[PDB]
Amino acid sequence: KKSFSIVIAGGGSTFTPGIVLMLLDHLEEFPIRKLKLYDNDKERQDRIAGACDVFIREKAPDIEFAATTDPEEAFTDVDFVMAHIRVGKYAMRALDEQIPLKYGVVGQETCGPGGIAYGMRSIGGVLEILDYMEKYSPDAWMLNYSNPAAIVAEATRRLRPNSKILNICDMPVGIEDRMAQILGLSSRKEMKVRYYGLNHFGWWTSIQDQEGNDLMPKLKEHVSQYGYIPKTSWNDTFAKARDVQAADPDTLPNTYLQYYLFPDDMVKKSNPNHTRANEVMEGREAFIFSQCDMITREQSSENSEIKIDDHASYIVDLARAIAYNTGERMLLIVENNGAIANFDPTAMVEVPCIVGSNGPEPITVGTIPQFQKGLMEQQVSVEKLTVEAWAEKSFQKLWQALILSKTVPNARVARLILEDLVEANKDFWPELDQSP
Ligand SMILES: NC(=O)c1ccc[n+]([C@@H]2O[C@H](COP(=O)([O-])OP(=O)(O)OC[C@H]3O[C@@H](n4cnc5c(N)ncnc54)[C@H](O)[C@@H]3O)[C@@H](O)[C@H]2O)c1
Ligand SMILES: O=P(O)(O)OC[C@H]1O[C@@H](O)[C@H](O)[C@@H](O)[C@@H]1O
Ligand SMILES: [Mn+2]
Repeated sequence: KKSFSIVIAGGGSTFTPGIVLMLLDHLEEFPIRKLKLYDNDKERQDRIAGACDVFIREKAPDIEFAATTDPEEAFTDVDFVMAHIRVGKYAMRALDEQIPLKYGVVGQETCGPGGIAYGMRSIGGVLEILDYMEKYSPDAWMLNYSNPAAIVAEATRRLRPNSKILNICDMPVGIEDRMAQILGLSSRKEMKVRYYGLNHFGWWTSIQDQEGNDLMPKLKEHVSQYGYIPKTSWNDTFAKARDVQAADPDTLPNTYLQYYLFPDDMVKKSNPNHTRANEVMEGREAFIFSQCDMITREQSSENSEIKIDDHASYIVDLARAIAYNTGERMLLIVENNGAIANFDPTAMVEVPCIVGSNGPEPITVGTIPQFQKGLMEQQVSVEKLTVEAWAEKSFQKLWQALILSKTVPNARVARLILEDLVEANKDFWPELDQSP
């Protein structure tokens, strides 16, 4: 029409019902002919697929829908792969959080030792799906929000350098939404921003409206008193941005920087017996990964309780920009190679890009200050050592990765944490030499 064929890898997730829903709302600006679900376990996806099946029939029945665990069925004749796989699922996420916490160290999905562990699990999963895409639809793009994006992006850069995969993250979008609310704008798309960093590790340097008016002084005065909370708890993520932002008053921070600049505050935010993976399993998981069972039985929308995930509109914005060559400016994770002049050219950086049908065209950042440089060189080193550990099957390189982390207080605690993660992750990591 032109209409696009899409496969969601990680169909038995609890995000997918929310995004099929969002994909249906965005059908005018991004039309679909085929939507397939891919997962390795049939019975999780089937039960998700039954509710998606109902949605598709209500709003756009002429879309071909199928759920499958067979790679060839899934990845043949698609234009885009939307990947949100979680190797090890929430059970491993729980351990990623809890193991470090036992030692007084930040326990978090993508930051600190929990992030490194998840990274080690994820690399293999993402490479698997990417190879299926290249084997069955060589010209499709993979839009990967499968975390932790910084480590996975470094893996693909090294191990699959020519592949059409874009690693992406919704945090900046979420923060920009709150910025737009603070400024009285109808939408974040009314702002034109400059930004640099690593994934979950960056700064806005310039924010203006379409006319070129500077919005930054207004945002800074607000954020320096309230964080990213619109006018209407010191350690809540968005409130806490106020403390992070004072480290560098000329910019505005990614909220994830709290885990690095105030690690010991964050250690005590999580219940060590009942972490965020447990708050997600009660809140969502069994909530929707079996209100889908009702929607399948009924075979209707109920005035349904599963909300439209309007936060995942950014994945559709990206697919659109590639499909119709819109040239929209978006923050993506790409190989630096000069975008940040005075930073490792081989690093994956999160920077504004003009997105078109050939992929992103990164915009130059120029020279960055010493504060951000130092922080980013340390952190990228953690991510690069983690990928080296994975590719070389090296225990030593992984230990070095933990030693380097700003969240880890010393090399002995680094080793203790590593020995515990090795044990917890035996089914999901490659076997490491020297000497687990
Ligand atoms: N980068 C971002 O901005 C961002 C934002 C939100 C969520 N996420 C990521 O989205 C993913 C999904 O999150 P969720 O909360 O819905 O988790 P989830 O466990 O509900 O979804 C994961 C699904 O992936 C499937 N899966 C796991 N390993 C697989 C494999 N090897 N092959 C095929 N399928 C596999 C699992 O069966 C599960 O159904 C996670 O990686 C999460 O970190 C990323
Ligand atoms: O704890 P959750 O509800 O799973 O949130 C975790 C998610 O937060 C988002 O804002 C980040 O951009 C994702 O990278 C992350 O995976
Ligand atoms: Mn993210």
